[PDB]
Amino acid sequence: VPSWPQILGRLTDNRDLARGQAAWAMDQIMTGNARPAQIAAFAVAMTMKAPTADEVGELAGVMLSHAHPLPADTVPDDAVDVVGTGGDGTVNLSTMAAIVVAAAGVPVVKHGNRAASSLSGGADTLEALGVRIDLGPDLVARSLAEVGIGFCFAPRFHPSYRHAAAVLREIGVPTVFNLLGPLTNPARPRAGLIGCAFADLAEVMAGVFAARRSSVLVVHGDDGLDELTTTTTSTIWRVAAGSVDKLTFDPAGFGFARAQLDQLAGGDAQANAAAVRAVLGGARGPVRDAVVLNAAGAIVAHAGLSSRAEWLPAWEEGLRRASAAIDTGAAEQLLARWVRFGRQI
Amino acid sequence: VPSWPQILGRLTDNRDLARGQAAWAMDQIMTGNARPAQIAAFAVAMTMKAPTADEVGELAGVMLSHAHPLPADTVPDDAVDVVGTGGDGVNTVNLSTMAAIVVAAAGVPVVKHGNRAASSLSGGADTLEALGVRIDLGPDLVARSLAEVGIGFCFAPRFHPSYRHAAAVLREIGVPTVFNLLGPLTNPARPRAGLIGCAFADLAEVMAGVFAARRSSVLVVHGDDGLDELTTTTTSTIWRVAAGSVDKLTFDPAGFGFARAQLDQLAGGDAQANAAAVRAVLGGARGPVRDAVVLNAAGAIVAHAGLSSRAEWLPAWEEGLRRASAAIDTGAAEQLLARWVRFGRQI
Ligand SMILES: O=P(O)(O)OC[C@H]1O[C@H](OP(=O)(O)OP(=O)(O)O)[C@H](O)[C@@H]1O
Ligand SMILES: [Mg+2]
Ligand SMILES: [Mg+2]
Ligand SMILES: [Mg+2]
Ligand SMILES: [Mg+2]
Repeated sequence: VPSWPQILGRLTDNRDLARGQAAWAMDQIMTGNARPAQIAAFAVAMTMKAPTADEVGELAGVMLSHAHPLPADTVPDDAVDVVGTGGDGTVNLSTMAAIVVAAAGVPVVKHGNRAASSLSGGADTLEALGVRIDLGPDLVARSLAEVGIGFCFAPRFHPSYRHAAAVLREIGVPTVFNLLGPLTNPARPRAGLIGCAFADLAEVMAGVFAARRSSVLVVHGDDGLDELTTTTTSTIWRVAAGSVDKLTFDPAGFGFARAQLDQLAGGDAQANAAAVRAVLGGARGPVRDAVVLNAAGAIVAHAGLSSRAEWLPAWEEGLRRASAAIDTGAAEQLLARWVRFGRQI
Repeated sequence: VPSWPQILGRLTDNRDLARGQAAWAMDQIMTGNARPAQIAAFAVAMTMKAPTADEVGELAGVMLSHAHPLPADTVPDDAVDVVGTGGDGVNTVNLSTMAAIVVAAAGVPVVKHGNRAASSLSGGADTLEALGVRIDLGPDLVARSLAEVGIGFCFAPRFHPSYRHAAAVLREIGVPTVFNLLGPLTNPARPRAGLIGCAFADLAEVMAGVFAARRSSVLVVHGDDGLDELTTTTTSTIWRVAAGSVDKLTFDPAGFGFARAQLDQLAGGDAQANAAAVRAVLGGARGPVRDAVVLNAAGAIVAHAGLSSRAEWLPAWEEGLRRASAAIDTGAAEQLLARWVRFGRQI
């Protein structure tokens, strides 16, 4: 009933897939039953034909059903993710924002890869900071228990994605597959701060999150950043109670001086490492501001699990707690505790 | 300057390529420097972004410039081709191939380009091969076939060996792309006229565009029933290409007295079955198959007339129908096929 020619032909006719087809196509790829030419066609055609939440949801689902889980009852019910799609065109604001959030006591489980794969970045910079990025399910859990944060290395948790990843490296261009990182976190946290460079596709990511009933803020800086920016306003899709809701967000309302795009910027892994140490050590400046802002974001999303949570006080509490996790040195200390953890195994 | 991410990114942005990019891409493909994923992505991306005449011409041109030519001065200025894209999803009898033989028998030089089937049960080359005709001849001997029989057959895999890299890849995706247009645009003998079949109603105008740029006299045809031939079951759309301009027409056989046929009457089988249908028609069997053969054959004869400006549409069709029918009725077509087989076995 399903088949590659059927599905590819339907995509090249500019038609949404029937429900199930996207899933079948991803399952073919996962099971190794997909020629690298079919993977490539699907990936491009799914992109040029504007992909829908259901379709993206089916891809992420199938991927997740082949992924290694974390052991039962080790992921707190209120964990969050802090991550972006990448393809921005930075300093690793997410990485820092994630450390600050965990430091404030919100459990964080992150998903990522090394740069230029379809499943997000940040592992390089984490590796340059001394953190062990590729641990199995059991140790990611133990890290989340002992440290307050764990990192799920995509190759480790999605070994069947191998093929799709190789193919996508060669076409060397953004596709619908670049949305899968935030959506295929093996630990399935119910909250998060999710950045997206591709503005059209943010609302699609948001809808996938709505269907999971997650409490998530998908964020797009109106300067094109895959984070909440301080260059200008941002667009936020507030995902709550299964509903999506598009908003405009201006950090001026909380006293954030406008910064230039090129101050939140210019980062290879060894440099990004140094920016983290600078900033976690108290270096004031536009990078700190944007880390503080995005961390508050994740903490607001965490508050949104409560369902009695109000938007503006949630942001103040968020800004307050992230500021304090930095200024107390709890964040710097958490990073250190994270590195030590990785050495004591 | 140019790269796969540059070119693939532009296409995915739903943007027309810059001049030279399509050519660079096709040239990477032809020389073996393109990865399978790059090829598939390009072909699919180029299809979903409506491709332009310039783009398809650059693909076709790179291909031609890598193909094996026929020798100097062996192709008449007025040679015609009779060939389609294939991929109509109907396994009809081989209309183009039967048309080609009739046309050569009317005294119009035919240099046909061809291939085995990709989806149907028997392609032109398959059916020709089943008849005793040699499909695998090289350039020199294709030239000699044309001189001695009046017809030559250029087997695409033989003249376009560097297409091998794109062939396997495109087969694997199993869906038609812009690449499915190249066969009829890459006849290595570069004849200036033809009747060119297109299975895809939405890409047929682009093919006409490519032919218009070369200043060929060509009718690009699509049956409104989906045939990559002139049909007899209904009307056909014709992009007439002449003096560098394209001109869209609708064509109705009823006007030249043709009864409406049913698609299943034009249906065919494997290479042996399709070879028996050619023998039946060239033998004088009246009926719908013959009807469609005569019709297309006139079609090509009209494209041939169109090499000369001041040829008029109606009298050229009428003259075309007389000559196609006569070619069959006098035994001339049936004899040329025999001479053609004889020629193969005598080298
Ligand atoms: O496999 P398909 O996609 O169905 O295509 C069937 C055939 O039609 C095309 O050529 P040609 O113009 O010689 O067609 P003919 O069979 O009508 O002679 C193509 O080269 C195939 O041989
Ligand atoms: Mg990020
Ligand atoms: Mg970023
Ligand atoms: Mg044909
Ligand atoms: Mg046909």
